[PDB]
Amino acid sequence: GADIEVTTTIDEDVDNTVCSLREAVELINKRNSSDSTVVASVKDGYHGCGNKDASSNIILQRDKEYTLNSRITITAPLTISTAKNDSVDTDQPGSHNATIKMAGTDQLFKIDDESVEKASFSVLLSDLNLQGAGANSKVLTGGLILNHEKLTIQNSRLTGGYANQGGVIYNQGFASKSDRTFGFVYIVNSLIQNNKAAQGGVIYSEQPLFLITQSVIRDNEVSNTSGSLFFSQDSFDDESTGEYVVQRAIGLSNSTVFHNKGGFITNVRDGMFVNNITMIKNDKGLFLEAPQGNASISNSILVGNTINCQANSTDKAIIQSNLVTTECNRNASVKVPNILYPANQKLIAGSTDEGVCDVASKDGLLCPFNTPKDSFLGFFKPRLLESYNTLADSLIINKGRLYSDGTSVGLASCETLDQRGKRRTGYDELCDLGAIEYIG
Amino acid sequence: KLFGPDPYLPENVQ
Repeated sequence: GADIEVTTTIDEDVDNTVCSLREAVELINKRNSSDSTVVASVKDGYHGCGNKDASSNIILQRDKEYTLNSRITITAPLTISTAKNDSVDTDQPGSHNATIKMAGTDQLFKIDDESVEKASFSVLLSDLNLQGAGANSKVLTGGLILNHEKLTIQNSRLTGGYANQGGVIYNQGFASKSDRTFGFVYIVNSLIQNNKAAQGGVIYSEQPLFLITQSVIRDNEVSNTSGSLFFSQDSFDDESTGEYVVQRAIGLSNSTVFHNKGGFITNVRDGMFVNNITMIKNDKGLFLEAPQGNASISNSILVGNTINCQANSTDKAIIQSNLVTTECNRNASVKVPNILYPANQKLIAGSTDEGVCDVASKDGLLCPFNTPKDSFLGFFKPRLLESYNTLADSLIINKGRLYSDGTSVGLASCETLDQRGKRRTGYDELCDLGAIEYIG
Repeated sequence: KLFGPDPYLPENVQ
């Protein structure tokens, strides 16, 4: 039909009338091949997979678990998503997503054109459950995906990513030179859970080439206590890192990060940004190594961790308008200061970090983590502890604001949306610290 | 606006 519709849940490569996920990808690979003998071999489909429109969209059915016995190499631009039409669409979002699970010890995908100079293509993975080999993983690099192209993952679950480097994704590629073959990873509205690596617990990127937004990062580990979940191997060769940070294209935003183990969450280099995240109840938080001063951490909650922040002796990262302890207040601007966390201030309004919220508790900034029925990702809900006359003394609510200044002040500007996609400054002029805008 | 055009990446990344 219009799209390539997979008609089986088993990993097959047999010429017949049933189309598998592997044969669907290989159809798009052979279609984009340079050998006309290969392109002509798929002029009428491949081993059961086909579509009249001849686009590169692979459709998986809802609530189906698709099994892979080994990785699949993607060498052409394509999309893999779950069926859209409900065929009554009032269920919990994220449910009815197709599942791509590993039946052996290998990774799920490798995304690379296998050639030099050939500019990077694009790949979209939407509304999927990517489940790796977990403790059975023999993957060295990229427990779920080994990426060398421009990859965009949305509305997905990323679990089971076990490797030595890059639990979920090993992002390969260098961007500082004239090489456009780099890999970029953009993850939005997703759940990163139960992933482990010796370095790069979630993403191992050779350069700061990732952007995580509106996502939830929980229960992940990097075994090296000096490593990070979102690791950047090398830094940019002064490729105007100040230009990289004003665009806010590399880093973490509108994301809840908690219950992660081992090393830091990420190593902040020049060109990266952190805005409107809630980073609580982790082993280690942010490691700061921005020698040129072209990095911004703003509007975030950076408390409740065993080590909230740690810095290299030559770091000049800008920390503005955050709820931090003393060790993360690098003061930065006087016009955009940070909000220091009061000693002995209760953080969670409950007996656990996840569960029911003591809605009668006069103290406690955040409710315990909870996933609402109308949403796919949970969060720590902010609570109003101050009166209207004393709202200026609140540690979270109405403490951020849009600046649009162009200098260091603009780096502390609010995010337009929050983790749930709600507009922070649509109906007002201020925003609330953390990943969630206070709505009630 | 940064790493090149793309159908799925955000504008500030492009």
